[PDB]
Amino acid sequence: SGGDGRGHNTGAHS
Amino acid sequence: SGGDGRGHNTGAH
Amino acid sequence: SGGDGRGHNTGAH
Amino acid sequence: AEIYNKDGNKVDLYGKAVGLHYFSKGNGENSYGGNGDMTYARLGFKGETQINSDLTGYGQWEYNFQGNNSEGADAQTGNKTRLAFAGLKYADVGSFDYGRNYGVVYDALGYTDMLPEFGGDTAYSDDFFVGRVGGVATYRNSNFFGLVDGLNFAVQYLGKNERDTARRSNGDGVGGSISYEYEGFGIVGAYGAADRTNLQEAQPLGNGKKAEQWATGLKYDANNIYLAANYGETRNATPITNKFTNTSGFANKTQDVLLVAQYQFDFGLRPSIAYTKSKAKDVEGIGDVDLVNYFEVGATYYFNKNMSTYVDYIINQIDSDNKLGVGSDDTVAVGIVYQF
Amino acid sequence: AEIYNKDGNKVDLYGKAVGLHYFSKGNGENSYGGNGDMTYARLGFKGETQINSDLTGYGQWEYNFQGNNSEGADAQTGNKTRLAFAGLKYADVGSFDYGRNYGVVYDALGYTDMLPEFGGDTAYSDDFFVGRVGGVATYRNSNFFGLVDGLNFAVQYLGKNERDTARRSNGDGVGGSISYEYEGFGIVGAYGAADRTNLQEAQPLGNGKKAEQWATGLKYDANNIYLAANYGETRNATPITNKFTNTSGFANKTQDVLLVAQYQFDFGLRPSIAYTKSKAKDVEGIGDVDLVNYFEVGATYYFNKNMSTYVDYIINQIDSDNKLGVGSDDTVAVGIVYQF
Amino acid sequence: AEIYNKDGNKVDLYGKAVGLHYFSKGNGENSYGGNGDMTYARLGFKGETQINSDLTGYGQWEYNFQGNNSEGADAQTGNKTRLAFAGLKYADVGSFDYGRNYGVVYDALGYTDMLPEFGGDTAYSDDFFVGRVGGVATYRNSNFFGLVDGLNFAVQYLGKNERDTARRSNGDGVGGSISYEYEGFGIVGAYGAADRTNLQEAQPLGNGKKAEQWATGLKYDANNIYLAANYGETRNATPITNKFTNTSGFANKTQDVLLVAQYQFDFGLRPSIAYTKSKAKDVEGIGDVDLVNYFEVGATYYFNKNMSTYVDYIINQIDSDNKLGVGSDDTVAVGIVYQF
Ligand SMILES: CCCCCCCCO[C@@H]1O[C@H](CO)[C@@H](O)[C@H](O)[C@H]1O
Ligand SMILES: CCCCCCCCO[C@@H]1O[C@H](CO)[C@@H](O)[C@H](O)[C@H]1O
Ligand SMILES: CCCCCCCCO[C@@H]1O[C@H](CO)[C@@H](O)[C@H](O)[C@H]1O
Repeated sequence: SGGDGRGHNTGAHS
Repeated sequence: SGGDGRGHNTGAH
Repeated sequence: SGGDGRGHNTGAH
Repeated sequence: AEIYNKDGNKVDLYGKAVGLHYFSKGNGENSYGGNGDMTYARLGFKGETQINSDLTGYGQWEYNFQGNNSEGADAQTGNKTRLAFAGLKYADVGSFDYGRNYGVVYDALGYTDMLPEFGGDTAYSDDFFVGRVGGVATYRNSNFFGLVDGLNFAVQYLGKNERDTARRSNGDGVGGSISYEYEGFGIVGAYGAADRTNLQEAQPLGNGKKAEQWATGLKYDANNIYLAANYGETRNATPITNKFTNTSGFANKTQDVLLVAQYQFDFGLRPSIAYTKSKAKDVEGIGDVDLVNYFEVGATYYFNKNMSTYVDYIINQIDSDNKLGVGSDDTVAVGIVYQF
Repeated sequence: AEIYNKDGNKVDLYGKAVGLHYFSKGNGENSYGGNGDMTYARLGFKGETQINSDLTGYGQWEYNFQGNNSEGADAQTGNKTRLAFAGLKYADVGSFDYGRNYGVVYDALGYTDMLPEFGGDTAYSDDFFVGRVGGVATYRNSNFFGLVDGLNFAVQYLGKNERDTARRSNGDGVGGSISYEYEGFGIVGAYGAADRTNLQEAQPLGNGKKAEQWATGLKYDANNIYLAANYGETRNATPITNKFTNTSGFANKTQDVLLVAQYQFDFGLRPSIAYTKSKAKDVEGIGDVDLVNYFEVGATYYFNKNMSTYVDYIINQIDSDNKLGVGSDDTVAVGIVYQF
Repeated sequence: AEIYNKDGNKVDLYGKAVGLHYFSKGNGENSYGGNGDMTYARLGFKGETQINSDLTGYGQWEYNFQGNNSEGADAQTGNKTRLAFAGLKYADVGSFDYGRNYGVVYDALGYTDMLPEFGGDTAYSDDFFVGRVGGVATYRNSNFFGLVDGLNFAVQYLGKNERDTARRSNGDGVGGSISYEYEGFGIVGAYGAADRTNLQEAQPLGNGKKAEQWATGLKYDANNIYLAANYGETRNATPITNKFTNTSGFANKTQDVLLVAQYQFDFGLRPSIAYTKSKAKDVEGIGDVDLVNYFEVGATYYFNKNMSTYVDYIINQIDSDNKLGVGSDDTVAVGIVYQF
């Protein structure tokens, strides 16, 4: 379960 | 199972 | 299980 | 969403992600829909190819992934393939498709299957011709070879499927449907009969060697209004469950009534009201009972063709002392839907 | 269908919906293919990226959803993942890919796996190097570094897989294949050996610590004609089930012969004739037995690259008094296919 | 990969095929990761629609197909739906989404979940707010309504899911997170509490009527350097299994520490070093125990945006006499990845 934290962020990308 | 009856149609594609 | 053997050959085409 | 279109072959890859929650009092075991998370997602593709000036081929597949399951041993709970068929079409001669598809009697029931979440309680899946079933060869013709505008009919042959369960099994049968539409008004009738498997007869509820289903529908669809009414009767075909003795089977006879009223505002909000009552008769050991019975107050806000939100309240009229243990509590569904 | 192609990375999203029905007398329990609905659908993607002028990366995935299952508790019966691998490629030096992919012996067996529905009975799934298997590292080279036109070879390493079933298990092993093609003619040879798991050894049928599979093929493909012949021998590799004693395992030795003849009409119709006979030796308690034995008469009409329809009749020669209970009845498959 | 964008609706259909193999001594039952084939594949879609100048709707779905299973009765082992949610967004007011998504406490833990294969051992699936969970309503705000650059916060409501297992169950709860980023530096804190199900309380390990999880993170991401540190403490939330008496439940208290150092070379090579130690206290019958404890040495070579290969070595520090039976052997992951 590795590498999933790469781009997690608060809010919605756009 | 709601909203599925829209469209469908008795004939054609 | 028919028709799957076509092509293949050897290597990534 | 159409993702490919070259050399007269277009492929529509469509899906949706529905964040959904049901609200019922208590644990919800005695309710109409239940209580808790109900999020789900749908994926599928619709393909169409122009073989020549008249001939046209098409195929379709649709799958339902559930989102309310854990990544543990129950990850696959509720996942299934809804449709999977292929067919051909000739200009005005008609269209033939085979595979897992809708039964012909749904042509009628669809008139009243317009609610945001619930509705169409009679269109049972894997129940002869009233819902999605497996291995149905269906020939359909539109506009009667181009001679009458609005006149359509269909004929369908359902092959036998001896499955491990009595609920999901069926024998050989035939069915058909007729429909006419003029200036937003529509009338429809559909009928279907089929044999019953040995396992189906061995069940305590239901008796007979033939299953029978027929329904009729009337709708008006225009000027932002949609009104629809359905009446149907089933013999040895509707599934029933007695929760007190832990026995299952089919009702020897059922009378079904469906009503729908809906308006569409210019800015999106769509109010919806509906009524549904299905009542079985000649049930061994109970006699007459109500299987479905409720009023609906619901609204759907269409942000656009791709995004929507809805709220569906089911005022359940089923008696708290129902002789089969059918749920009697209310249920409120709240959903937010993205789709493409 | 190619749905994306930007920055030297193209992605082909492909699928198909096959409405299929098998016809055999009775329930079909004593038949070659069975009886009833067999509709199914396939989805997958093939990706290819140009890393630089010479280096190329690629990956593939394919899944099989069944359409002959109900939406109830048996919805997932028969669903599976067929392929799943990734690899790299250098100009003529070769290609290395790992994952679930085809065994090297399929290179030979593929010559005769051209029938519309049946055929290729020797390419068993999860059976060492003859069919789709899991965790195989494969190095493949074409034209021997670009020096000889038509000369290709392959070497494959099969990893250990101790699964819950004796049928679906395998040990460590190695295999290879060589092929030469000249002016429509093609000759191929392939061999593979591997260890056997304790679970595989503990089974009543079969004896030994190593399993061995090899096959050789000869083909002519040109002028709308396709002829192909395969001869192969297996040791402790072909799965067997004795239906009278309800026991499973592998044949200590098998002789497998495949023959295929096909013609292609300009307007689409493709007649096909084939012969297939697999016979086991050293079977505990029985001696020599017939595993597969039939003639095939079939036709496939290509409406175009996206749609097809075929009929496949298998005239089964298996003896009705076969000492392993192998089916002896005929089977006729009828299929209508949309694909993209 | 963006495959559709018309009328203000774009759809990203993304996937990847990961050829993966684990290497550990023996069968790997006493190891950290295991041994054998670990190939897998992912499919999903990301949709975003511009409802108007300010409002934006979006939805997402992600699935995990396994490739290390046979086509037989074990075909579905390990397959699952990772994500499935839908939501809306208003300009600077925030974004609200519901469905199966990540818990808020993951906002912090992601800082150290950067390793090629392993890592993030605290981000358990279906474990309150540290990982992917079902039916979570999440409100998130970026830059605090546009007033502070780099300041983000989130609040989340977790609905109850009473499943058949205590591991995959949860009660009602609420949680939140705060994060600040300035010139590549980042500080984060997150906390969450929730009730526990009757089934969860009845388990032998663990005590209490409420479960709580919190973590804090610090990272530096710039100039091709990535440093990250995580500290978190959990009470009645971490799942544990005592293999000697075969009992399961949750640790009454755990102290979790994560450290990650990574560099990014211009030509692709990314060296990685990491430390991870999760330590439990107040475990019934043992007291203090080590759940996770290792150093990590790994490298990932990015050929380009679509293809990659990595090698991950886990130097396991767990004691061979672990009082809960935690694996003590090392494990080496080797992977080749195609993705789009
Ligand atoms: C459109 C989707 C709205 C998301 C609903 C968020 C509220 C979560 O719903 C919660 O479910 C629990 C049991 O299921 C109940 O006990 C709680 O009262 C309720 O708040
Ligand atoms: C190309 C696919 C054609 C669809 C075939 C429709 C006819 C259904 O086939 C049916 O199968 C049943 C046993 O399985 C039997 O009742 C009969 O053989 C037949 O009526
Ligand atoms: C990135 C993927 C690399 C492919 C690894 C090829 C080497 C296969 O790995 C083999 O697997 C067996 C267990 O199944 C072990 O017993 C062998 O020691 C090992 O060599």
